[PDB]
Amino acid sequence: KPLVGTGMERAVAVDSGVTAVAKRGGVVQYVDASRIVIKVNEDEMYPGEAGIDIYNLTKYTRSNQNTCINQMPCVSLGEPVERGDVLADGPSTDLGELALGQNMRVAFMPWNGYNFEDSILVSERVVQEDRFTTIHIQELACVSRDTKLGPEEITADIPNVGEAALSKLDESGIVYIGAEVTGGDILVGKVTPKGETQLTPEEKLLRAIFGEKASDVKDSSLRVPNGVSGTVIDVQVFTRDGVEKDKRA
Amino acid sequence: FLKPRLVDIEQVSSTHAKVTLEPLERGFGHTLGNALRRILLSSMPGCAVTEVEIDGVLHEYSTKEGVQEDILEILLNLKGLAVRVQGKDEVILTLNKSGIGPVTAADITHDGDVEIVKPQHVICHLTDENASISMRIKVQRGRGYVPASTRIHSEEDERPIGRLLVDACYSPVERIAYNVEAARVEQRTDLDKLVIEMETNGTIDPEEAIRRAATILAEQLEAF
Amino acid sequence: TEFLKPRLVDIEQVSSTHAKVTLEPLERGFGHTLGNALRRILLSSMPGCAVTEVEIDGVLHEYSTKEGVQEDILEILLNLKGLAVRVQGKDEVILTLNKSGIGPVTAADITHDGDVEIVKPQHVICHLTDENASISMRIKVQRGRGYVPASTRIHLVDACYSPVERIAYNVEAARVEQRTDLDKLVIEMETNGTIDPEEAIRRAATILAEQLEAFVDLEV
Amino acid sequence: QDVVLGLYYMTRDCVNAKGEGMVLTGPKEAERLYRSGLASLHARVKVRIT
Amino acid sequence: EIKELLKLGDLPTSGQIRLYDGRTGEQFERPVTVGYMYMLKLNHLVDDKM
Amino acid sequence: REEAVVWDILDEVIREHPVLLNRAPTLHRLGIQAFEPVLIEGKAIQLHPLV
Repeated sequence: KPLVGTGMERAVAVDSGVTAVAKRGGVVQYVDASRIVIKVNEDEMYPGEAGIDIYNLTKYTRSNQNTCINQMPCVSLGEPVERGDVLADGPSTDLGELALGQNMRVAFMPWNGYNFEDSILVSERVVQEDRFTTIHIQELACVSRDTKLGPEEITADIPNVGEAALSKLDESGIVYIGAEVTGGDILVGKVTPKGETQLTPEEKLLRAIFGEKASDVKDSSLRVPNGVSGTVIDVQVFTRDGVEKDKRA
Repeated sequence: FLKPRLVDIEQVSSTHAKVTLEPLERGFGHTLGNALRRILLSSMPGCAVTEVEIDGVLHEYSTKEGVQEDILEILLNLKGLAVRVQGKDEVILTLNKSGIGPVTAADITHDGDVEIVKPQHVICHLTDENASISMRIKVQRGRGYVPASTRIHSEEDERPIGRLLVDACYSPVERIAYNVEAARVEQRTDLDKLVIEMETNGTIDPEEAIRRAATILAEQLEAF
Repeated sequence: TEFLKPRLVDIEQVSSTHAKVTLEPLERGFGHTLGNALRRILLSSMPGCAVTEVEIDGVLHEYSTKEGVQEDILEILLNLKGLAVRVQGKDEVILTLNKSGIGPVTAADITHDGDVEIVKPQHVICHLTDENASISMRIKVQRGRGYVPASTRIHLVDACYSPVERIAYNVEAARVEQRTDLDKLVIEMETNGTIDPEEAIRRAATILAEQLEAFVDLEV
Repeated sequence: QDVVLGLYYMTRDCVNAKGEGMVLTGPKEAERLYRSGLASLHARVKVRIT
Repeated sequence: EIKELLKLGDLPTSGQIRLYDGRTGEQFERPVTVGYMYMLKLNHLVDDKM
Repeated sequence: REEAVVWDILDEVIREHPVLLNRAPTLHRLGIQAFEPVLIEGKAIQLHPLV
């Protein structure tokens, strides 16, 4: 929350749709991290269809900037709620106000030139408390195309990968929901046909000695971009209408 | 050259206390007090939760039906669960509960070396009549700050995808403040006192702390 | 949960009186506590003997001019401070400056006592001008566990006891294998010649260890 | 910037400060006078230099 | 108003207090301003920029 | 694989090998300056204050 405010932040928090605002006043029947169910007062209530106002909260999902947008309930079980009151906080909003960051203890003084120009010198207490930590949500895609050499397979059978590589994938070639990955990990196995490598003499000798069959298939599999690491919160499979959906899908 | 020794160790709250060192020579109250501040805040034994495996959960970013806390917030709440052991360097606690109401730190399954210093400490709430959360809360012991990130180098089949690593909080110490007040033993020219007022989660006794602190301090002098 | 200990890898010492020693690898944050603690101890409290007071044979005052000496008396006092005096079991000793002539008075021109040892016969006390130039006097030293200024003798010469003429510590990053960031702590120190720097460190931290003997256990 | 504020604060003189008027053998015991808290960083003082 | 609220706080009017270097433990000369400043993390984050 | 042994080899190839550092508005020739690389844990470049 801002410790030093203005009094506008409340208005920004509410007017912007990031929060979840009560349609009608009443008592809270149910509070889940998923949803919030409110029992309406009669004076605000329409005669027909009785009612309760059910609010389905947005859960962890990809924002436009590749940040995370997630709503949290600010109310508890069986609480009075006025009409036009905040039922849930959006990202960067606290208790119905706008918190775009965090307030902290700050001291103005040169410290060993580590603050030199505009530079900022921050205690380990902050990085430990995980307060300035941020959750990014990235959307990666794997495209199965059609090449004149043949169609591309999403199959989990990938030329030249260890059992450790094919472990995080199911039988169908897609990564399990929830598996934490890093750079180099294969999210989706994809292989495209390229036949007749047309190798050279020494390579042919090598193959003659080691008796390896050079595959007619090339590895196009979508892998996590180098250096970035996180957890898988969802997977979607779009299929051309009429093509047989694989096992995973 | 009179060597110092401690004196009354006054417990105020389960949280913090003021310890004291009586026989201090010229300027040595600072020479000691600051070094001791340093070693106290930094290097200390502590036991914090590391790996948590919950009921139906693949990852910390989902929600469990029947509890208003997101898995992320629950893990964060667990990181702040203070415990203490005796004869084990890792102990795996068992948490079970159901029914509508708060799930506190006392709802776990007590073990031989388990001591819950804050039984009222909140894990997460329970919003529905029949909903039940079971978790194996793996709590080990160590030093300093080990983030969940640096934890995977070793790896070696961490495959139980339901296992969520959290950052290591290990440390008893919250705040250390030393004061040097002139202390007059009944007869001497001039001497000072070291009042070391520390702050803890209650998982370490003051004398234990200050002792192992001084211990490591001298242990670095081993050069000669 | 086992702990890291170093031992000094390099002692790089210029001449005799001066020494610069490197110590590593340390734990993160330990370089500054070691360095600072040892620095405060080395500086503010050390055993040593120097000149507390000197009677002036010529005059009674610090502000005056001697016959045969262009040095103001305070300048001579300065030189007196820089005299290296290491005394034996004799707790207090007094010497005499006896010499006169056209030549500069050195520290070898002082009288020789039994328990007295001067480290520098070269040390310049005062110059003598032409002819006779009446000079000689008696110098009274003392003992101290710290550094005691001139005004601090309340009820005049600054008493410089601690052998250390300077102490500095550079804490820079140290690398060990798979251990990311460590402390490489470099102590540099100067002495007045009485005790060599190397053992001066040893006794200095022996003081600390003694201060700590009332607490620890185990490793021993 | 920071550095010059450092050197400026270093060599400057106030009217009255710890160690005012006294005298020292050289820069070594001057620094030693300062770090021990006996003498103030800025005080008018005669010292021998080479 | 701010100083008046600082009085209610038990904290000085100057907004500055005594601070000590966590390294040497010795006091910093002069008072320094300490307070609570609301701060934002913009997303320029370096593991993007690199 | 970033095996443990490669970091030392990198410390070998880095030693006497300078690198060129440059900023966005290059005007005078000092806009580019050569430095001796020092291996640092982080994603940020560290540049001497006097420069």
